[PDB]
Amino acid sequence: GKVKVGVNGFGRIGRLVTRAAFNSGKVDIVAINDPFIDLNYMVYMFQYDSTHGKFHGTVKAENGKLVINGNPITIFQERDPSKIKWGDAGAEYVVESTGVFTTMEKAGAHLQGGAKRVIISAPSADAPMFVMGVNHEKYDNSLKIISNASCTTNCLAPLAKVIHDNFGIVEGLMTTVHAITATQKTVDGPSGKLWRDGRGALQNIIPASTGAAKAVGKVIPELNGKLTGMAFRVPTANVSVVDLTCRLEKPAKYDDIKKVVKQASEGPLKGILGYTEHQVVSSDFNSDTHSSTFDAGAGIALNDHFVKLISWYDNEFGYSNRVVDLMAHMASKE
Amino acid sequence: GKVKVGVNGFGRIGRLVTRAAFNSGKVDIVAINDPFIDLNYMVYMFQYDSTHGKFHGTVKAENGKLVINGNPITIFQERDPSKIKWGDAGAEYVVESTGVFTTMEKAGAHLQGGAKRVIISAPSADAPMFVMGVNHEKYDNSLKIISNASCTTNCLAPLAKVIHDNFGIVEGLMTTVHAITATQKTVDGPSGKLWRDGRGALQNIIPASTGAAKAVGKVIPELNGKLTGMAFRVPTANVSVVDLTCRLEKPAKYDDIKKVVKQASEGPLKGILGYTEHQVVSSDFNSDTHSSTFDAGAGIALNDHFVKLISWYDNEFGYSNRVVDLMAHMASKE
Amino acid sequence: KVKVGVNGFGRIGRLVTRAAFNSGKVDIVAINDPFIDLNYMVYMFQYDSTHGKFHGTVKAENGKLVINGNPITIFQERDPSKIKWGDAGAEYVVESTGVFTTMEKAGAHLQGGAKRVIISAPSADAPMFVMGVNHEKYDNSLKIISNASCTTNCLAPLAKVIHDNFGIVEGLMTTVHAITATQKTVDGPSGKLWRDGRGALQNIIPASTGAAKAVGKVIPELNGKLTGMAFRVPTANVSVVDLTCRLEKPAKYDDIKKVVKQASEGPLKGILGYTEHQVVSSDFNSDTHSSTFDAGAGIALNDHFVKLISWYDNEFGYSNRVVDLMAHMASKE
Amino acid sequence: GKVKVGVNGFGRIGRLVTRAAFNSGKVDIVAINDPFIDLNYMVYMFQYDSTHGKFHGTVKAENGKLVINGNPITIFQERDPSKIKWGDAGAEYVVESTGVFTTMEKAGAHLQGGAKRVIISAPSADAPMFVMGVNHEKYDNSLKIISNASCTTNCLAPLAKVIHDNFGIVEGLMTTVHAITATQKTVDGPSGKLWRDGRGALQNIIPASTGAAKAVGKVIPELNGKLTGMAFRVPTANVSVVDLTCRLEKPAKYDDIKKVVKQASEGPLKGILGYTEHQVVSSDFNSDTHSSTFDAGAGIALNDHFVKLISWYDNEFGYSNRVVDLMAHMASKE
Repeated sequence: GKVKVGVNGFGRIGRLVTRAAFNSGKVDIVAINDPFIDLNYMVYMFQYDSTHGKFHGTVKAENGKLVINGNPITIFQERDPSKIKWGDAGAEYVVESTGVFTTMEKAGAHLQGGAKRVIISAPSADAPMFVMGVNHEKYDNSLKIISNASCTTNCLAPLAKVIHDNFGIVEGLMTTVHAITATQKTVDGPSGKLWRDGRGALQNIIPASTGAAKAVGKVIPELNGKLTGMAFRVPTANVSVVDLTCRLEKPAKYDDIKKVVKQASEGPLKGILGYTEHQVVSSDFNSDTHSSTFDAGAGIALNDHFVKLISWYDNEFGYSNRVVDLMAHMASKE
Repeated sequence: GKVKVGVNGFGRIGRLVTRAAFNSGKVDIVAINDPFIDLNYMVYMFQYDSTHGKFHGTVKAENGKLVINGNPITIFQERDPSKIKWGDAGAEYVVESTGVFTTMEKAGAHLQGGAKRVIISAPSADAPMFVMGVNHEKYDNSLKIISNASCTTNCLAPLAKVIHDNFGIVEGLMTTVHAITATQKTVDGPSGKLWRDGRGALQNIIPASTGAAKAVGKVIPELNGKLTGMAFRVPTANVSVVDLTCRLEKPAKYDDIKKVVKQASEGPLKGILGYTEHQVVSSDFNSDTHSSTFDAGAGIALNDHFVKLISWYDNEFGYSNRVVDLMAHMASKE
Repeated sequence: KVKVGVNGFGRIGRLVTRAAFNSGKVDIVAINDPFIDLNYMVYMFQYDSTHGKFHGTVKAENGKLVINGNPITIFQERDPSKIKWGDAGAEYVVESTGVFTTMEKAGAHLQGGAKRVIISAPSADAPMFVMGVNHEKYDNSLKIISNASCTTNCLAPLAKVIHDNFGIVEGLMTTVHAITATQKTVDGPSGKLWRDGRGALQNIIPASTGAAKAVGKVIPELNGKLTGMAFRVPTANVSVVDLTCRLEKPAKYDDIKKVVKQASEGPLKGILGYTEHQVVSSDFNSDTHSSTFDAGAGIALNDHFVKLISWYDNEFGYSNRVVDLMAHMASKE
Repeated sequence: GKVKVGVNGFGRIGRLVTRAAFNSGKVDIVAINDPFIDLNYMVYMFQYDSTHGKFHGTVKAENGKLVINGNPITIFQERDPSKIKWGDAGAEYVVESTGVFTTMEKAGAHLQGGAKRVIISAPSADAPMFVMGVNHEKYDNSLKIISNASCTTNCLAPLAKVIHDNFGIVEGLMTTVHAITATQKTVDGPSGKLWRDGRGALQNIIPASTGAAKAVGKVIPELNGKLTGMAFRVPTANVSVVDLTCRLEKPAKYDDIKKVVKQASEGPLKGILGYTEHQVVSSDFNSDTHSSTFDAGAGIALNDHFVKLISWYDNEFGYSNRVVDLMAHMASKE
């Protein structure tokens, strides 16, 4: 009944998509490929997690397989994705989570080994991009290689959809205050392509470029060219926040914005877009599976046409659960 | 001789204004009041600083006085500011740095003990407010009680002045990503008036309200009612950044904004407004005495009339040096 | 079963309340805190940066704090002798403010109708207990007792097993401790303990602690044989003890592992844990053990001189031991 | 200040040895090899430092050379250390700072390119190991490949020397509470050989093995087999502390220990072993060039034969200055 899934890469996204699949029970993980992490080490990395705690259940290495809650998973150690025998392991969909095979040409290598569909758990320069709750109904059975966009695009797009649908976004500029990530360094070190990103992550607020706001214009075509932004990386291990400053076409009193976001969080976007009026801080969203949670108290309006809206996101758990939800949606359309 | 100064409070601002006074030599500190920090403890707190390093000169306790670089300072321990005998110590100007006597009525208590003028090192609901380089020439000898605004207003106002003078700010919304402060808590604790501020400072990104952007409209009267904003407190010990999203009246290409800001930093705002095109991060501004440093590479434009401008500020050292600069300017007008 | 009142809604008071609402060992019926009003108590109990959102419901209703539908009377008294514990029905009181730790000061709660007081901190003169080590020495004549500190509850179960099997001739302890509420975010005033005022995020801070000396009161045979100190480091929770000790009988490191594992699997089950996994501090977040021996982290110089490592969630282990001590006291009435 | 030096690796040790060489003027850096960091990036990494601040001087790229304070430095980009043309660049001594060529066989590759002597800025399994102030007089001109031990061994050995010389160490066990390092990860990531070291550095206290205490037994042969220990990595960017628990041969009152350590710090170990009775914390040692600073107030004695001694070390700046001091000592004996 559940679609069988293969995961390429056991980095942060790969492990948390695997954890979301077992926690939610929406899909069945049957294979994992990682050429640099051996089976005994995969048991340790999956079982203990500094951010989300110990896995609830059992994890062990048995007969060359990773056995999670009694379910044996085939382990591959291939550097070339076209050589992974996904079909022999029974993996129908493959989550491409390494971050280095994000074009349709590179991600398509998984079809050579027998996968039926590939979900890139990152932005893609050319694959169709989806955000659950915003454009997932535009998915169709002819699309064999798709992208789930980024964690930041999944936070901004549901909020931008509600605001644009009700008031019309003339233009917007976004800032994301983002938790540290695996690409950063503990102390000042080499990052040849992005010099600021090499600076010590524990000591600094680091400005960074991000295509997340521009990507919202691809998922919501009416907002193409109307949004852009940037990021600041700060020394917190997890949970990030979006700050969208936008100009509205129709007048919107701040209480009217709260009303429409609250009603959207209770209907078609339930579990995707959250809403709170509580005095929350980032740790209150630790392991929260929403893509975006509107913080009513934190935002501020200058006038009825110019406002700053705040939305929280667990950049690890929200996104990993959306990858699983996208695959469950795809399976329902077969 | 140089103006003789009394400092009320030996907290973070009081100690760093004392440090800036002795390092710049622009004024002479002759008295310090603090009811909770005794003399031997003041020596220790002034000598060692986790953020700015050990004091460059000498500091010791001798015959009941705090002696800095051979200069003896009378120490008072009064809870009620109207009882501090400033005149008996020779203090002419008093820096009111406790944060709890910020109205002209409360700060005016220092005139009862013999002070001639009082400088509130914080925003005031009613005192005239100044930002060096923006409106300090509006100071006159009839003003006995004034405010130096906040560190954040001193960062935003010089940048907003240059942008408004050249292109005209129709409206703007600001976010400041701010380093932790003394009012925050190490672990979740009580903060009855501001619940989010009680949450653990090391673990969280904390939204906070700030009147800094609205205060720029008092310092630059043409911007009254055209700016507002909010803050996020993040776990860094020092150095903060302003993110101003504004709508411009005249078209401004991003290279034209860079040209205008660079010219201001090299001329009338030299030492107040800095400019950089380097790949900087927050630690690069540790102990930097500018009020604001425009980060050309970090900002982003959506179009010629809607842009996001970034400016760094050492929230401790920039502001403490501006308090001394303001007092030196006031003394020159006597 | 026993009805309890909590004095103070700081970190220990809230987490003792949270632990009490994880089982039915005790029932919280009253809370006193003159500085935190009812609506703020709802917020502070509901959201916790370290241990996550409370799993149940929490709301203010008719002037009472209602947790999982169970109402609690709220008092706002600065003087402990004035709290009306008896009128609320509180038989035992957890004295968690940290400022009424002598038997004279903690005894003020008996004036309001409480039968027994449990000081959730070390006391200069009250009998001190550590569950699993000397709780069987508790007697119905003791109306005011102390549950020692989180650090003493980590060291004492391990020191008991080591001393029982090999004999501790002498020991020196270091605890690498997570930040606490008494610390400061940036360099600020701490008149009595100057190093503790220095910015907690920026520094490793040495600190004095009577925890190792207190083990000698809990285990009388170790009186005068242990002392130590602490380093506060910038982590929000979870701490570790490092006990360097000289043993009377020779003990190979595998023999130490065997006796600690045996104690964890039987008589000290749920109090002293044992692991051979490649653990780090976050692996003990919200772990309710008092002490978890880290077999891989320790090191022996020889059969008589070793360094033993044990982890403790300084918030959750201790708060659960306060509740366990009260359940034990109730079984003895 | 006359031996010409080549530096292999421009990681944190390589950059800080280069900074110490120009700050002290004791040696002349003439060449640097790093195959992954190009010239323009070396300028940036050397100029800005999150921990120690901006370089005091000038640094530019000119005609393919890195020019520091007007001194041109030849830049090599060789992966194979036997192919670096040290002799052609005039480099007489080579600092091997990559951490991957620490045996005499591997470090000996620099002799193929014309270097006369090699100093491994890390522990070596077989090279002679030195600690300035403890055994540097045992260096002789027949030793072409030597090691300067580790930052932790340089902290413990000067203190252990004074304690052993005066009271005799029967046995000792050390714990070092260590700042984070470049080998750690920002979030839980792969560290196949040392699993605990892959866990998120910002979130955890991490136990780690270290041969530093055992290495003191090689630098002070009388202590061979009498010391061992372990480490805890904690989330601070720099500055570490040693905690030595030792049993003494002769009785020693804690005041006698303070007296002999203070005397050593004022005489033969001046600049190597420091001494303080102040209420210090780790940030008070930021950029401190001592190898070890005894903290009199932090330690504790159980009795006259069993004590815990505490000593601070700036793990970056102390050690980098000792590498330069060792090379200036070797140059003086040529």
